[PDB]
Amino acid sequence: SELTQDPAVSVALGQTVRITCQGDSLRSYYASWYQQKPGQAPVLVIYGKNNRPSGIPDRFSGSSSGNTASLTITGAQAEDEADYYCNSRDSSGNHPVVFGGGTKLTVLGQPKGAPSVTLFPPSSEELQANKATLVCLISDFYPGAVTVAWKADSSPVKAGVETTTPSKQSNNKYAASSYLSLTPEQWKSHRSYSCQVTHEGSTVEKTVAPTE
Amino acid sequence: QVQLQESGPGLVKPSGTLSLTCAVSGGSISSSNWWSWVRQPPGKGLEWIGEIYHSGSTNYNPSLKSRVTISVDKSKNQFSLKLSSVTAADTAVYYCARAPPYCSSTSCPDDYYYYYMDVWGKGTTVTVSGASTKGPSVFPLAPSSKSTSGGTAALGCLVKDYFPEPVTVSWNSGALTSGVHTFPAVLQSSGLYSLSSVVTVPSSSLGTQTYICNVNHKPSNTKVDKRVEPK
Amino acid sequence: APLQLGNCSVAGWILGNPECESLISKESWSYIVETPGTCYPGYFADYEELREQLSSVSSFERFEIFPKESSWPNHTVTGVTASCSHNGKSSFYRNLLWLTEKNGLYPNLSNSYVNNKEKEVLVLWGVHHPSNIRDQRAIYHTENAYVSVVSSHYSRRFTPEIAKRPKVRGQEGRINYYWTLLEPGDTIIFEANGNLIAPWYAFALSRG
Repeated sequence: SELTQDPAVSVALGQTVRITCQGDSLRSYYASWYQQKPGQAPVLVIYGKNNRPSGIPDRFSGSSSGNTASLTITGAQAEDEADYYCNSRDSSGNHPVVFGGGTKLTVLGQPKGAPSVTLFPPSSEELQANKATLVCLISDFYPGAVTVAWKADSSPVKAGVETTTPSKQSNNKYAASSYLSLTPEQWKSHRSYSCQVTHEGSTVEKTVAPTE
Repeated sequence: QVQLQESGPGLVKPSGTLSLTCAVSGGSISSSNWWSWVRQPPGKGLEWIGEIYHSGSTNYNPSLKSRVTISVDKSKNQFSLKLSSVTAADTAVYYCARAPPYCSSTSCPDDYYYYYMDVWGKGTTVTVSGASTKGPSVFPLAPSSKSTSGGTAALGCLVKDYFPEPVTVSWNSGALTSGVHTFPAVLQSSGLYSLSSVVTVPSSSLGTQTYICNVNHKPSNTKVDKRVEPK
Repeated sequence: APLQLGNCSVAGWILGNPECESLISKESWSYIVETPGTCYPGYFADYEELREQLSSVSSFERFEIFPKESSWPNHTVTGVTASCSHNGKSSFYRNLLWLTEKNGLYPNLSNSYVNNKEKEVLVLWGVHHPSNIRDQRAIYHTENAYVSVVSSHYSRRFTPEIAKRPKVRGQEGRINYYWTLLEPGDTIIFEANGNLIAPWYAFALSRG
C-alpha cells in the first residue's frame, strides 16, 4: 500500500526521538531508513531491522512491531537535523517499492549565533557590462531563519530583490544570500545602499556607496 | 566497492523524452541486484521509478509504467532510463541506485526480505521547460578594505544568468577549502538563475594575492576559471 | 546414567535447535529421557529409527565435519530465519548450514568427507523446498536443482518440488531432514546445484 510517517518532529539537543513509519507492507518486508540533507543524495542509515551500514553512528537504531517500524535517535546532535525517509517493498502485486513521505527533524537547543553580513557593491567588471548587482552574503547564524530588507539611501526598495532560504554551512551554522539588481544609473544616482538583516529581533546593517 | 554515476541532458522540452544513463564501476552489473531509478521533485519526497535485473526483466512504479522504460547494457556495464511525454511534473533530481535480491514468499532466509538502496549515484538534475540553455557569466566579489573581518576576509564569485540548474563552484581547483560555501541559486523574473560562492581568505595579502573560482555548468558544457584579484 | 534432553526432543537436540544450546551430549548413556523440535517445518526421515539407534551409545562425540568458514568458499553460509529464532533474533540450526547463492551464482557443489574417527559417524543434512519458482531462482538460481548424497552403503538423489503450501510456524517453505551412518574408512560425498542444507557438525559414536 503506502508508508505513512509524521512529516515533522522536533527533538532537544542530546535528547531521544523516535520516528515512526507505518504500512501493511511492513508485515512481510523490513523497513530501511535514509537521512537526507539539502542538496545531497539520501544516505542509508538502516538496512533493515537494526543493521546499520558501515560508518553510521551507533545512536541510530531500528525496531518494529506489527506494521509499524521505528527509527530511534539517542542523544540527538546538531548534524542529525535533516529529513528521514522510511522505505520498503510492497507485499502485493508485482511488489513495487514504496517510500514514506519523510520526516523533517528539527534539533532544538543548538548554539545561537548572530549573522555575519558581507555586502559586495557592483563589481567594476559588471558595471562595464552595464549591470549592477548588490550581493549580501549572510553567514554563521542560528536559528536558520532571517529576514532581509534593502534600503536606497534611507528609502525602502523591494523591487529587484531576490533572497534564498537559509541552509546549513559545513560548520552546522546557517547561511543565506540576498541580491539587489540595479541598472548602472540606479547605482550611481544614490548616495548609498544598505542590506538590513534581521535575526531573532536584532538587525545587522551593511552599507556600500558608489563613490567609495 | 561498486559506484554509480548518472549522466544525461539537464534540459528536456515538454512532451519530449528524458534519457539518462547510469555508469556502473567497481563491480559487474551481471549480479544478484536490482538496478533502480529514483527521483525527487523540487521540495518533495523521494519517488521510486523502477528497477531492472541484469537479465532484462523490469518492475516499474505503477503510476509511471506507461511512460517508463528501463534498459540494461552489459557491453558497457550500464543501465538506463527513458521517460516519455514529460511535463513540469517530471522536473526533478534523478538518482540511480542498487537494491538487493528479494523473495515473494516466506520460504527464504531473512536476507531476502530486506529492501534498501545502499549505493547511490550523486544524482543529476533534469528540468522540463521550453526555455533554452544559457551558460553563465562570472563576476568577481573582491573584498574591500572595509569589508574585512580582522585577519580573515570573505571573497567570492557571482555566477549570473544561467539555465538550467545546476552550477557547482570550487576554488583553486579544490586546493582551497577555507570556509567554502556555494549558496543555493535564486531565480530571477527573466527565468535565469544566479548564485554566489564564497571562501574565507587571509587579510594579510589581499592587496597582492589572486584566487581562482572554478565554475562548472554541465548543462551548457562550460567551465569558467575566474580570477578574483585585489579591488 | 541417561542423557538429559530437558525440554528438547531428539530431533531438536541432534539437529542443533538453537533452543537446545545448553544441553550437553555426554560421552555415553544407557537411555534418553525426552520431552517431545524442528523449528523449520518439514519431514524428519527415519526419525523413530534414529531414536532407536541413539537409544544407548558409548564413545559419543560432536565434531566439525565441514568447517563453516572454509568448506564452502563459493557459497553463502550465513542464512538465518525467524522460524529458528534465539533470544528474539533470527538464527539457524547449530549443526547445519543453509547454503545460498554468492555474488549471483550458485556454482556446482561437491564436497566429501572420509571417516577417520575409527568409529561410526552419523551425518545429517537437509533438503529445502521453496514454495514458488521465483524464490528458487533467487536463492539457488537453478530451476531444476538436484541434491546427491553417496557413500559405500548409501546413495540417494533428491529432487526439490516447488509447490504452494500452508503456513507452518509462519513458514510456507519446508526442509526435509535425512541421515545415514558412515562406517570407519568410508567416504560420503555431497553434490548439489542448490537446495542443500549442508552438514556443519556431525557425530561419531559406538553403538550399544
